[PDB]
Amino acid sequence: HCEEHLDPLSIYCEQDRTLVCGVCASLGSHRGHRLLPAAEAQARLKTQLPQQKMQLQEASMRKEKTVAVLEHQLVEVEETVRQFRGAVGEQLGKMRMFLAALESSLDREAERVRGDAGVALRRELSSLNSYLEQLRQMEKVLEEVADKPQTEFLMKFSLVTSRLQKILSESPPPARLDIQLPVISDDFKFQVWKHMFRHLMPALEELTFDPSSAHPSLVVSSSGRRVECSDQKAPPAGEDTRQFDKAVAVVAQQLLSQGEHYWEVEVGDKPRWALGVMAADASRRGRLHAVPSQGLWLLGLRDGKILEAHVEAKEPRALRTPERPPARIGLYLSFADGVLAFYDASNPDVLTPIFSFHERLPGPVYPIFDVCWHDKGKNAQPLLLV
Amino acid sequence: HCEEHLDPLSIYCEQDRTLVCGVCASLGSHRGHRLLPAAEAQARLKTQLPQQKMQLQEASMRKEKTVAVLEHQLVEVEETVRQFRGAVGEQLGKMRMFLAALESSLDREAERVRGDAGVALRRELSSLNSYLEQLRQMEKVLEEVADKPQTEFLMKFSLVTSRLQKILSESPPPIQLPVISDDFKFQVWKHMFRHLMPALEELTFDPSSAHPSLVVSSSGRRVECSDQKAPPAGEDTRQFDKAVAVVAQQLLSQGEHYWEVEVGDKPRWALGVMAADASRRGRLHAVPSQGLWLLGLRDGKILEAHVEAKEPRALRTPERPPARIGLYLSFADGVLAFYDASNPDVLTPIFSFHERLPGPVYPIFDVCWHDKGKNAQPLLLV
Ligand SMILES: [Zn+2]
Ligand SMILES: [Zn+2]
Ligand SMILES: [Zn+2]
Ligand SMILES: [Zn+2]
Ligand SMILES: [Zn+2]
Repeated sequence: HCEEHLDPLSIYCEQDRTLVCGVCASLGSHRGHRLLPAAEAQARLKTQLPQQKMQLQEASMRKEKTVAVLEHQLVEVEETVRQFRGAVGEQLGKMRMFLAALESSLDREAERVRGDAGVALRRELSSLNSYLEQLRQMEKVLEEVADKPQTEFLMKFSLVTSRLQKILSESPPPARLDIQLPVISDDFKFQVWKHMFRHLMPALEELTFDPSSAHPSLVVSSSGRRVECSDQKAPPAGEDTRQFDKAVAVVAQQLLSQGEHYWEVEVGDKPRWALGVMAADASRRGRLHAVPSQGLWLLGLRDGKILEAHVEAKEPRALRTPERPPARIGLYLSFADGVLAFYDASNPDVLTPIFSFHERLPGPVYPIFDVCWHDKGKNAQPLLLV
Repeated sequence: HCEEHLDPLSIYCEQDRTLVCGVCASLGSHRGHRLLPAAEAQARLKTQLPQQKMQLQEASMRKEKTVAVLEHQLVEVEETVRQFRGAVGEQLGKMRMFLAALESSLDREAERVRGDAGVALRRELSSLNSYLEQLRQMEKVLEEVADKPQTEFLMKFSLVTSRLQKILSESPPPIQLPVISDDFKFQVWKHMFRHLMPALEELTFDPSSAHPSLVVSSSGRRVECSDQKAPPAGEDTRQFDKAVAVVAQQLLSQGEHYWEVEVGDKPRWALGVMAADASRRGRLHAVPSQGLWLLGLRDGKILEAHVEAKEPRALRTPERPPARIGLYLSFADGVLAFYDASNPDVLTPIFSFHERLPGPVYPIFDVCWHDKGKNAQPLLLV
């Protein structure tokens, strides 16, 4: 039963793992190998069965886990696609709503203009028709008087002449048309675009000044929305980390952590001030270095006209100063993009860029406002939360 | 017939303008006034009738003409309101069309990404399912072999082991959707500014007016200065002779227009508008008082506006030299604006004239000197 020697298979070669006969084991294929008979070789081979079963179970577990992960990824892909579609739809419907609102406002303005113009034209028509009726009556009276007897003519002619002179001196005023219809020019699209930039911003963040953190020389009135520096020399402050001691400034009660936020601060005619954000974990006392490495993103105006951005450098970076110092500053903060942008909000229709931070913000931060020293009275202008 | 003296009325008082009798004129009401007879007074009073009639006719004519004009305006009020509504609708429908197109494009991109990701993940799932099917078949083969006769066991165990080792050693080796952030609105806005412009005005260079040293190819949309010596030009006032430049065949007169010129890697060039009545030959002074509104780039990086002054006004030079310049011209507001059209997504402002332009003007392009060959880059109308 050797298939080559007609001898029954009775010897198992360990290193070849094949049944052979006695001739093959004595001389030939497996004469110098490690050879055993059935029993012990079979035992040694079945000893390896638990290892194979454990490896197979491990491989099956790994493959099933990978399949489950891929199915979870397919589900998350579907959810992500739906979320992206909905988010794009909402963000574009914002601008669509703005454009529809502008069109509606212009349409109601046109309705009012039509009504007023019609009323005014009807008034002028009534006035001129009454005046022309008076003219017609006077002309017919004159024509009838001109064909009267001598005495009646010479008695009524002067009365008729006086009446005619009176009605000719009582001419109706001109009463200019005044067609108050807003005419559109070619720049209408650009103006709408520049206003749409303002409508793109989020709602005005309702902030209130925190007196428990403000400098002792500052005072907060107008329901916590008007902070101003006092002209009194203040004693040194306490050992509180969250209260300013040398730099006269104040942070808001609200801490921003996530999303986008926008807020406007009115400085008016204040010659020296600063606005921005401060890290919540950074100490607020002592001499402060307005650098992002110390948790301070600030834009300042000094000497009444010099506008500086407090970027990470030895000295603040000078910026292109406008004709007049901006009277209202808008601040936009985006955590998802880590951007703090300062805009000139003096024009209610258009916001113009001042400076923007593009550095990765750790967060969360506090809105901080540095109302500087009153400087013997010429810096008593307050800071107002719009 | 005095009604007070029974004497007929025959004396007219000039300062009282009333007929009286002789008694009234001799003693009483009108004894010291200026008095005339009755018939002469009637003649003198009827002399004044034509003046009164003419004044009445003039006043009536004036008032009736004003009434007719006001009636026409009353009729036309509705037309004026309709015109304003339609103009506003068109100006806003521009942005509405842009937003609809952008939303459709984003939706198609998202659908394509979703389809590709689903196909790839299903392919990987099918591959792993086939691998697990192979594992199951091998496991069942092993379980069936483990209960075989002793000879069959000793002759198939090692083949099964080798196959299992092979299939275990040959295991298979194994987010790209753009999510929108808060700056998505601002990016859409900055892209919308470009679509706010009207259609690209199809202009073609005029060879009959260009300098003889220039050559116009690509169906009249690519003008370039050749490095070959050209013959002198003719004595035509509308053809450039010293300043190597070219104007377009089309003259803009009314409305708003926008056109883009590709300069590419050209170091020195100029673009703008020229008055149709200003002479084009000889040394030219690029000043608005002479019908020339030009923006130039020299030395590869210096950007200058040719405003009315002794020297051109230097402008903030960008990081890189602009590769495409867009020109917008509006007659209703008299504005010529130059924008950097290098980025197809966003246009950045360069300079804009806000002076009232008389018009009409020609789009003029100054492709500067060849400069011994290093200025042979062409100018292409996009
Ligand atoms: Zn044998
Ligand atoms: Zn052997
Ligand atoms: Zn608005
Ligand atoms: Zn009398
Ligand atoms: Zn008298």
